[PDB]
Amino acid sequence: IQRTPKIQVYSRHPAENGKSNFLNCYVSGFHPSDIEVDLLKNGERIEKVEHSDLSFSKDWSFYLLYYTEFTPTEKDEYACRVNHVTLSQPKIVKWDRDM
Amino acid sequence: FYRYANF
Amino acid sequence: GSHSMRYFSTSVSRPGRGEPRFIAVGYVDDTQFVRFDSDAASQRMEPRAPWIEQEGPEYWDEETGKVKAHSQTDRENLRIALRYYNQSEAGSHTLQMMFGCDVGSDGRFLRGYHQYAYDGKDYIALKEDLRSWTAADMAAQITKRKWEAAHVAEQQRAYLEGTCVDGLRRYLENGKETLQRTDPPKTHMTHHPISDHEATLRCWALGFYPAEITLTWQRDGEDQTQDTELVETRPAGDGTFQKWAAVVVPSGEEQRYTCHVQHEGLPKPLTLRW
Repeated sequence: IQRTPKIQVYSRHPAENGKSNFLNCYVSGFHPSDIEVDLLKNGERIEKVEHSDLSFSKDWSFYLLYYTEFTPTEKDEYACRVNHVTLSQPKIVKWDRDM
Repeated sequence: FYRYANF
Repeated sequence: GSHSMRYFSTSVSRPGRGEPRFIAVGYVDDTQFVRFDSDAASQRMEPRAPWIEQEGPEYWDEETGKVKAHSQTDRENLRIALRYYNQSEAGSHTLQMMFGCDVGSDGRFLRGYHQYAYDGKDYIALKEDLRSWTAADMAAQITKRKWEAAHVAEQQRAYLEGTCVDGLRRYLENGKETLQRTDPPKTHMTHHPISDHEATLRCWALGFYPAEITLTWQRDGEDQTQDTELVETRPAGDGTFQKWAAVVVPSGEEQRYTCHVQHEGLPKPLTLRW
């Protein structure tokens, strides 16, 4: 079988405009492991995003963390674009400051 | 320490 | 409390695009400490926690040797699985492996693991008695028969009860400040109306370690399983973890709901109420 990623987009710390933070996109529960994950700032792919080493859970499903340092502002909109064989089109999940 | 058989 | 060490490996074949990529990672409890990536330039087991960097050059030599050997073994195993399953040489397939041990608070061996999955499903696993195998299907039964005859379990038994345990105890001591810590969750609640008659309550746990935690919503004291949205526990990126659980409630009735938070860093479970 194939399993679709559970996607979470969030900051390391509760967001405060002007305060340096980390933007995270955590994908888990997926299979196969081939996946493409991008962070977007106002629709544009962010350069130099890092990610964790491929690992997996007890049920064998994979998880990865993608992350980059950033400083939130009122104007800037952030999102995570996840490209996976289980998704007919990439899922773009907007950063919601309370999720 | 990593571990030191085929299917 | 008790502790675990786990190594996780993933081999992925890619017909045409060269040999299978092999990635391995090592953890103690919920803290990663090493990695190996067959596609990387170094071709070395690499440190991923501060407390392992102190290991001498011989450690890194030996670990690299061991993990590279695993890498070749699982490369061979992918080819054999193709045969067993009568699958085309054109397709991409995955072979995952997990092994390691648990110890008690006194460092004593508690349990050992040595298990495989093919294309994301159980293939074969060493049972808890460390003397027998559980095979998932007819293909794995072939392997089981071979490994029984070749007494493959006896070896694994050894490592699991010896080298594995010693390594974990050693790491637990060297990384004491990191590994033998507990960080209690910092909790809060958020609240958002979603219509004239319903609102969301979300119960948050932040900055906790280790990752194990339980968040439960009750209404008038009764668990609310099936209506709670609960997200997977997620890494903050700084070595701690995050989780939330939300419920949609009738406006004005928020006070009936309580969020209960359980974590080993908490002397007493917390109850949050809006």
